[PDB]
Amino acid sequence: AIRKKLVIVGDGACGKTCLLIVFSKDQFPEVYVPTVFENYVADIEVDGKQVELALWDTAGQEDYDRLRPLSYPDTDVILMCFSIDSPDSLENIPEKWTPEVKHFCPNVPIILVGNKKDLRNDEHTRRELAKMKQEPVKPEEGRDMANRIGAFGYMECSAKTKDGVREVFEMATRAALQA
Amino acid sequence: SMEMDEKDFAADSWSLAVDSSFLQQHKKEVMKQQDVIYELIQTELHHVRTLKIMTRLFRTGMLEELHLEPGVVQGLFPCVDELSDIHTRFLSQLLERRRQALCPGSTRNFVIHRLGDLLISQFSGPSAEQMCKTYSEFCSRHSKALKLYKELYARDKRFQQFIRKVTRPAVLKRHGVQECILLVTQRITKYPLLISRILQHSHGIEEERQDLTTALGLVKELLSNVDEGIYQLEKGARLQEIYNR
Ligand SMILES: Cc1nsc(N2C[C@@H](C)O[C@@H](C)C2)n1
Repeated sequence: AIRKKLVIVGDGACGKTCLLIVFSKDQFPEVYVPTVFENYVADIEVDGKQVELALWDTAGQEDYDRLRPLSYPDTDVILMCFSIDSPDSLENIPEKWTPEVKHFCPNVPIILVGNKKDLRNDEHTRRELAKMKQEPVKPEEGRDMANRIGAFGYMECSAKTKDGVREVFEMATRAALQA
Repeated sequence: SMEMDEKDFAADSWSLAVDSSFLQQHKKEVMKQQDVIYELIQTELHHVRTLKIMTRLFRTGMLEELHLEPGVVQGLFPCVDELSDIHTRFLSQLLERRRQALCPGSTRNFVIHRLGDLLISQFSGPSAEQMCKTYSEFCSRHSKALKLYKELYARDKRFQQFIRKVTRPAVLKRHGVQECILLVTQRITKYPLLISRILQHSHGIEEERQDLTTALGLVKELLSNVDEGIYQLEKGARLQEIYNR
């Protein structure tokens, strides 16, 4: 098994911590959802190749521009997250997160991930966003942003229901293995 | 970690750690507050354990088995004794607050109602000045430590054998040298997230809400000071590269 490193980046409201927790336990916690994620090394076999995939969160580092980049050395794949219930989190992808990741992780594949996809058809979410003249992010808006920023690909998931979570980390492993 | 504390924090939450007959005596809001305080203490116990792996397993093992050039072990593990002293002392205070709160006849049933004052004390005065000085130094030496490790692992056979030997056990899976360094750098930025969530469930006693609000502000002041005090050191960087920053 070869060792690879994954780092997830995105705004504070993007759901990155929850995504790492649900993947690492293969379960949305039934009793207590942790506030923070330390690290984890997942054993993943993708397309016949065994990898030890180290997982890291940047939650808590969003306001600290000299501490945050210490998370990036030797990263092999980036998950760049936004929440589908927050068009504001998608707006910050090309102007802030993308230039930073391209600077500190040159040539590292980026997978743009739309989190909380279960909220796209949630009535409370649609009512709340309508007050700010907004609506949940459409799949084509996510794909277009991923295309514009030079992402390796675009994927969606729901940490709440686990749908799409395994597929995101298996694809991240395949991207990390590419030359 | 020692077995007594590992067992006390083995459960995924405070609600699963205490006896169910004790849990049922509390309101939902108290259970929510206690679950987050339990996560702050549990993650602090694990952070002190990361520092013990760095000092005892790695640093001391390299001094006792290998023939590294002087200053190499300090370069790999900058400030580790100072970091261990800071966090072992803080963990001791958190565990003593829990122990005093235990019901007589129990080693697991407790409620911590006054965490705010302990956090204000940790994040103010000389202990905050020592945390700021130590993390500004450690985080500025983080890149240099990772590069020194990579160079030694690629070029020194006895160093490679030592690392592969002590990191082979499954309990070290998440704790290689580079992983320990980043776990330590990331610890300080977990505190605001945990404190804000404890504060969300601490409105019942106004003095507690005010104390956690003060502690959250002190923690963010410490983080801002550390972040402004960092500049990565680089082996071989010339003075001209530094003064042209
Ligand atoms: C947090 C931070 N510290 S330095 C830096 N950048 C370097 C600059 C040349 O480009 C930008 C895109 C990213 N970003």
